[PDB]
Amino acid sequence: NVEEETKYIELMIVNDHLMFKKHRLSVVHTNTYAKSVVNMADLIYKDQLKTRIVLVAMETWATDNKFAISENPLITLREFMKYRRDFIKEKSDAVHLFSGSQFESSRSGAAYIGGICSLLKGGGVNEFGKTDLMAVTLAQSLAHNIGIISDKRKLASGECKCEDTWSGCIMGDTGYYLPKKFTQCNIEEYHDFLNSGGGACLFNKPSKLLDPPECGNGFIETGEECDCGTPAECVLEGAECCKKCTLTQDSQCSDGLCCKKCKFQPMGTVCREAVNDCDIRETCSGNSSQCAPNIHKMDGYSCDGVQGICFGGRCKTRDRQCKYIWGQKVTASDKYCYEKLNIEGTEKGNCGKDKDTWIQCNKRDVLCGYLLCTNIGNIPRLGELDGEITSTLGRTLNCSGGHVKLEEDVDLGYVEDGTPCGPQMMCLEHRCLPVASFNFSTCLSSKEGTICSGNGVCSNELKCVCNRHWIGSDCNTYFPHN
Amino acid sequence: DIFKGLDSLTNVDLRGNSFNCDCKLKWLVEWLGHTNATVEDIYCEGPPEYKKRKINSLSSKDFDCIITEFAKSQDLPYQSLSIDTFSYLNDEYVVIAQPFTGKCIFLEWDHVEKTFRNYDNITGTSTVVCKPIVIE
Repeated sequence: NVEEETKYIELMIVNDHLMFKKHRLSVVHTNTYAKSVVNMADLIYKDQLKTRIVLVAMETWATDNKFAISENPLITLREFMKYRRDFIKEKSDAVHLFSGSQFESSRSGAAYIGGICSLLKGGGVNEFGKTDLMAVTLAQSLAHNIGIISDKRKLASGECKCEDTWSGCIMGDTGYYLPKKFTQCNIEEYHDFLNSGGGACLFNKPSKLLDPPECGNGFIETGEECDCGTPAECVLEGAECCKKCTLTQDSQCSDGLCCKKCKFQPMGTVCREAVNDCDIRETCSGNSSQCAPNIHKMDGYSCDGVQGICFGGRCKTRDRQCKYIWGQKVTASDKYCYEKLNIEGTEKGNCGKDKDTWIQCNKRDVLCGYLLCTNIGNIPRLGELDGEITSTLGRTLNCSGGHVKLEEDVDLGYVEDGTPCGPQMMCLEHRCLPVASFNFSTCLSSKEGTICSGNGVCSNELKCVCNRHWIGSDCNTYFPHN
Repeated sequence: DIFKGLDSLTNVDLRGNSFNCDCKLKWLVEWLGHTNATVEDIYCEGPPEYKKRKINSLSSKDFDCIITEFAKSQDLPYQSLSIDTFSYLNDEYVVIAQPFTGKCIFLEWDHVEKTFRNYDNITGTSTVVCKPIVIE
């Protein structure tokens, strides 16, 4: 399935001048050092995650640091990410900073949780360290970016623990003696993230790498007509397709799901079933060995008739917010709490985060104020509590809320932006606002007030993907075919 | 240049060996002047003019091998008492006389095999010298 498919995370490394000076000002040494670290992290990820981290590019500042460098991991991470947004433009799934400034914190590297495949969130910062040390830090940070984090609630409950009890696991504080195995909850979080639609940009094979043309490296690069890998593992997959980076008499493929038994599969086959309603099934082009590019519902499309919205391919509901923030057993409360707590109250219902004078929420809409769920546990899966978890009690409901934080300034305790409040009514700056606030673009439509001429759904690339037997770009002409 | 074909070098060791610093090692000098790895000090455990002497300060062209050595390029089989050259038709012909055979052999610069082949065998008996002159 989609999980079993080989993910390809396009990573680019940004390097500051501190470790450049520490490496005797040598460009080539830093380049090969980054290549070795990338290879080591890929070897880590290949055992379980089945994900190859392709070092698409790397930048090292031989001159000096462009922006302010501080020992605070959060401030330095923000500066690196804003520098990436301002200057870095090349397509890359993850943008990771090797921080020469060794952070004065207790955590090795600072990476956003579930932030991969994002312009302002796709990557993290890894501090200076030993080759293995920063390789482990990069592995932890990339696990963070793909939503793989140590589960605090399961740690307290003992639901899942590190099977490498010798020296702990990678997700925890980086001990000197590195382990070799990830926990099963790491992989479970990976399936949950991929099924949610996150990390959809990791399914592309780059054609250009920092590595010279190497036969059997697992990627069809420049100068290689086909690549089935080393013949040791080529027997299982693509045995007759490609041999020694060369075709076997009459052939059309090397690997890939869209090409079964080294031959082209029939047209219309689904090489990737949609994970949810936010995902769009991918069909092979009929002449491309690799599966179709990942396409999801455009940002603003609802998971259901009214409730829920797909952002970046990930569904968002109040119930989904409670599940991500608090836990699976925790579900969003009814409108009763929303209209009985957000209207007036301290620490119970608040629109904006103001400890002194809490922001009042109007009765027109109360679905963007304090996030209220049902049966909130002792501790959330991720984040921290700003004080104590708020608890509030003809129908009786167990009403609860909190102020779950994160490594970013954004507060997960409130309702995340874009959560629906009604018809085209979704959160923006802790308030229900229409689509005009977000200024969502209109896809290729021919009628009035429709999407892709009514029948058809626009993908994430703002391009229409018409339905069956609709070859027109704007879903206007019918072309029967067999 | 034996270290050619290598990249991303950090350090090398060259201890416990009595290298004789000579033309074969000249490039090492150049190499030691070009590479910027973390290789420690290296000594010429070699010629008496360089007793355990560092190659970093030591130069290569000081004992460079000059290319001037009279190589045996051809071996004709016949006796030769007097040799001469003369530019006839802008060709530097050579007259290797022969004292015993009694024949005045001619030679010319063959442009195709880069050799010297027969050109003319002037007759006579027990010659000594064949001086060729070019008058107008």
